[PDB]
Amino acid sequence: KAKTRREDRTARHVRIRKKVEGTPERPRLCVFRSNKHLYVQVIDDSKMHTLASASTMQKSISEELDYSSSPTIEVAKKVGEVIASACLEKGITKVAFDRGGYPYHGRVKALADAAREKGLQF
Amino acid sequence: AHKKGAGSTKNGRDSPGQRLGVKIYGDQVAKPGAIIVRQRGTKFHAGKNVGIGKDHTIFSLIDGLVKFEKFGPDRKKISVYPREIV
Amino acid sequence: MLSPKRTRFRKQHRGRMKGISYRGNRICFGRYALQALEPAWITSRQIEAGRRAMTRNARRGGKIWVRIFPDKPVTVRPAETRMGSGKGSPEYWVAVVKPGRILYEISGVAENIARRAVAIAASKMPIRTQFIISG
Amino acid sequence: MAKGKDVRVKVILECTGCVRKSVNKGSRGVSRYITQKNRHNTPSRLELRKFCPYCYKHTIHGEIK
RNA sequence: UUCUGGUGUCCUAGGCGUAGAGGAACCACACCAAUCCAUCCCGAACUUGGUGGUUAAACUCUACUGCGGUGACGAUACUGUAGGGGAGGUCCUGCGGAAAAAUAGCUCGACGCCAGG
RNA sequence: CAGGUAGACAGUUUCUAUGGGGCGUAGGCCUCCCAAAAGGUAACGGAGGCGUGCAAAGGUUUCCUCGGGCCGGACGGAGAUUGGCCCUCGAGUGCAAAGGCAGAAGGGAGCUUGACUGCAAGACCCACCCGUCGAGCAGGGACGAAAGUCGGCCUUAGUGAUCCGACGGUGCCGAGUGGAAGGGCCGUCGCUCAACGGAUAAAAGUUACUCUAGGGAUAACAGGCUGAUCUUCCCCAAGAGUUCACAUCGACGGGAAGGUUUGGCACCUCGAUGUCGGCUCUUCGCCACCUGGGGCUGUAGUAUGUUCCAAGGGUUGGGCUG
RNA sequence: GUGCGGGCCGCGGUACCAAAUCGAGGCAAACUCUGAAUACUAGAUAGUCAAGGUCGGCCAGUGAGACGAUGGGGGAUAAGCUUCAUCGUCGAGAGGGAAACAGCCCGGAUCACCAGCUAAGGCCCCUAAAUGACC
Repeated sequence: KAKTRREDRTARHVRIRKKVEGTPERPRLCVFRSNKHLYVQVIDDSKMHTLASASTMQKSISEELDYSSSPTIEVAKKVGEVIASACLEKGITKVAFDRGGYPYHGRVKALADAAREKGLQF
Repeated sequence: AHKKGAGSTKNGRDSPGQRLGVKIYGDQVAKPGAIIVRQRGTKFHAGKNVGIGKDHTIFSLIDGLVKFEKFGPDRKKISVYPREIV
Repeated sequence: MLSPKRTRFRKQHRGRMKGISYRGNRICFGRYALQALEPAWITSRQIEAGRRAMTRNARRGGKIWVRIFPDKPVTVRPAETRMGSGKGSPEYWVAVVKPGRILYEISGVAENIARRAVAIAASKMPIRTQFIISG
Repeated sequence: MAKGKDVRVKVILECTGCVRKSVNKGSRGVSRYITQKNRHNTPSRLELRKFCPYCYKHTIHGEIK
């Protein structure tokens, strides 16, 4: 009948912020959790490309229990550390804090903290 | 004192509302456009709040000053021909 | 080029009849029609004296349609000097009748009866009128 | 006081720091450096705001009890 | 190459409506909830621990040209410059530029980085 | 010495803008349009507001995001609380208005309160004064995990210098020295000083007794331009005229001529051109009332109505009033 | 056309007397989802113009200008009327032409010269110049 415009979710959770835009794009940290696992990514800027991308499953390859729980907070810090380290070896710590939907202590509280264990400090 | 009675409005106005500099130019850290005061800060020219398509300048000069509503605010940095030696 | 309106905060500037650009309608309602050649300030006492005359020679027949409407007010100076702007309702109100636009429309009748009907209606109009048909 | 064309007065007070001075004036009818304006009539009384005066930085401020 | 998730370059040829269809490898519902935390009322939404079932809805695709939108050629309006007419108060001519509406037609996007089958 | 009375006397003020003056109105700032697509740009030209509000509608963090309508429900019979659907600047923004805004300044809550001091590259806006914006730096804080924000309130008005003075701070100075008074510097307050870039701490009128310096760029009589109104003529035309539209007249409207009316303009004259009327004596033109020559006639005749050509000529004596 | 309600008998019904909405046809300085010329700002280049453009200093003058074309407010889009913007002229430059009219048009005067060619406007006579040719 009549076309209606509705601002999408990722357009009201206060995703994009000002200041950080001092650079064409701020080094955000994709710390989103699915409905079973959690995926982390240190997406770069400018146009695209990233430094290092890790997941809950990928960790299982290095050294982790097979049928081990993932949603557990214990895995959070594990997913935040696996993505780290190598990310720094790629050049230099270029990750910031970006997350809209997790009430501070969200399943990302350990993801951001894990970065403070490899070198990233703010 | 304050007057009242049969009469229309009065007193003229002038902001003014023009545009300083323009695309492709050594836009110094002054204030391009600025149709309205209270314009926030912007480390570049402008290019938003209008038809599709972003504007860009060939040369910049440490931050700038453009309107808050029209043309702006701040996002990506633009500066053709890197201002560097060698 | 006027029709019964309704009360409102009507009281603005005069205006200015520009090029034929705007006006340029055609023949939609009614078989034949009638257009103008030059813009002007048509008052209400002209359209009414022309509409009733359009059916005055008919009486109980087809239907009359008006694809026009006045807007531009009309302020006139009483007799004194010029201290301010006019009222806007001393005599009446008008609009702009630029050429190319359609005015009166007649249908549901013969060609002759619909021909003489527009004749008298054209006499009531201060500006010259052009008679057309269709196509 | 009752507002209107008769006898009005700008309700402008001050805010002197606790046992201190500077960034504020003290007289019969004078205002501080920040020149604060209360409402008087509207439920107010007892004003205070930690401000940074001359000596050191940040204190208490807020005179006229 | 196909499919899926997050984030961009482009923002209604990329929108909406309708119909069909797919996955418990991925994503959504969903199960549980004495807790960290949230709900000025309900864990509906956030959030936390996780069998089963589902993937209806939502979302991601496909098909279908109702509703939007994109958009020629020609003509017309207007206009700079240089002139000529003129009773509606405008208009014409040489020359340059020349859209809006409308018509044929296009069209129900196309891609970039990374990760998981 | 001093409190009243005290223009009887003396010294002055009593604005301007204003297509004459005067009366009225209007004489800052803020919004839109006229400014004819960069700004700027007139006129008592077209519509509305301000001389503030606010311990917070301030900042920050997180979160929440309409109007209206339809279908339903105890207290509903058009709107009120609830649930679902359509939910699209067509809501809400402290107050006028334009623009802008749902990455929200919108709305709610906690913590707080930069409604920060000292400076500030580079620029806008004005003749000047003045006004506005502003990254970053130095000394200290608030909020969030953090990045990070805030130097007032979505923005634009909510205002006004100088001088005289009150008071605090500052051992700056302080005329013999040491102090002090005073002054200087830092900070703040007093003036519908609006006729508000505000001449005074404090000031209204007449002048037909008028005077002087100037001009019609500023009026009155009049000429001129122009001329809606006025006068005359003409077009279409329902009707009146018994019937029949136009012998006569003719509603609702329209197009012109002429130009003596009422006005505007106030272009040439206030180193001036004496106003009206009457009287004396005329000149010209015309849509000439009478005389003459004609058409129509709801014109029988005698007399009239209307229209066309034509003015050659002629065209009154008194009561009352200037 | 559809259609809450509401007028006249009063529930079948009824001329749009009349709100939203769908289709069709218009008006607006303060409407305008779209959208010229042109003006203006800025970066290079070829020439042209005997630095014209800019800063500082000494002496000025002038602030009631008028008119025509063009784009708009006032007046009836009435005035060589009035009030703004822009260009040109007069005003601080004649002359040629419009009979005679400074402001309209052409062209814009160091000077002499019984020296020619042109612009605007014209070519029967009066003041020079075609009663020239063809339709």
